[PDB]
Amino acid sequence: ENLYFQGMINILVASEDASRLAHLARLVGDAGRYRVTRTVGRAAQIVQRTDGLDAFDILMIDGAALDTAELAAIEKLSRLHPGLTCLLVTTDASSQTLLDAMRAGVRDVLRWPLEPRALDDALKRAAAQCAQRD
Amino acid sequence: ENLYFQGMINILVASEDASRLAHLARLVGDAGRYRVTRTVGRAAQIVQRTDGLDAFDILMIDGAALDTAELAAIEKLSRLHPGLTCLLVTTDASSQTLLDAMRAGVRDVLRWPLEPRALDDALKRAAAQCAQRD
Ligand SMILES: [Cl-]
Ligand SMILES: [Cl-]
Ligand SMILES: [Cl-]
Ligand SMILES: [Cl-]
Repeated sequence: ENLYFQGMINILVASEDASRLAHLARLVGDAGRYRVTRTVGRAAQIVQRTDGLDAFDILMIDGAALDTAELAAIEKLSRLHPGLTCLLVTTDASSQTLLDAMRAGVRDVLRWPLEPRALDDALKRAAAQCAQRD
Repeated sequence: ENLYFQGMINILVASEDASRLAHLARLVGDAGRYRVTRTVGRAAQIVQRTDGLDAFDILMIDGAALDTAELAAIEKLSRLHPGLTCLLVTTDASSQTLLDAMRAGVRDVLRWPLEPRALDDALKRAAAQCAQRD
């Protein structure tokens, strides 16, 4: 019941798997007019592109193999990019991973297989968290 | 192994119970030189003080009775105050409450009874998320 100008929202979709990446990006593209960018990189490689990251409002990470090194990288990532909202897509809603995500700066956790209604709700919440980028 | 100037950090501690409030504030005061402010108000009353809230870096909420109205209030609170880090202190680490907190903008969930090491870790993480206040 709260609309945001979707075309104004830059989403970075990150996954190691070509098929999952294409599917995640296709699902975001179906949810609204959000400007979607794809990457095959891991959170530890993404952090190294400080200027490039500044252009995004949302970072949707596929959490296939959550390691302590990647949680630390996501922590470094949300720390240096407070304007960036990190969403984690996983196949595990166990308390430990949910709490580890939160402590790494994640704002939402989405269940895989991803659901249109769930995604649209997630994106509506993340649109509300968007700040002006210069 | 990453230090922040604790005296520079303004913490608002919120609880309905006089005894819990005093105990939470005493525990924060023992964790470091953080400037601590106490309130008996609920998240729905706190949101109404926009200018006052701007002065805080951290909001530690006692989550004794988490209602949908208060999660919405915390959502409104983190939405209008992106510089404010909300920590929730509860006696329930169930996935549903953990995920509901995250979707309401909470950055960390602490277990009651509160533990010094846990708190010091939580506060160190929240210090890293502090942004310049004007
Ligand atoms: Cl790429
Ligand atoms: Cl760069
Ligand atoms: Cl008071
Ligand atoms: Cl005010």
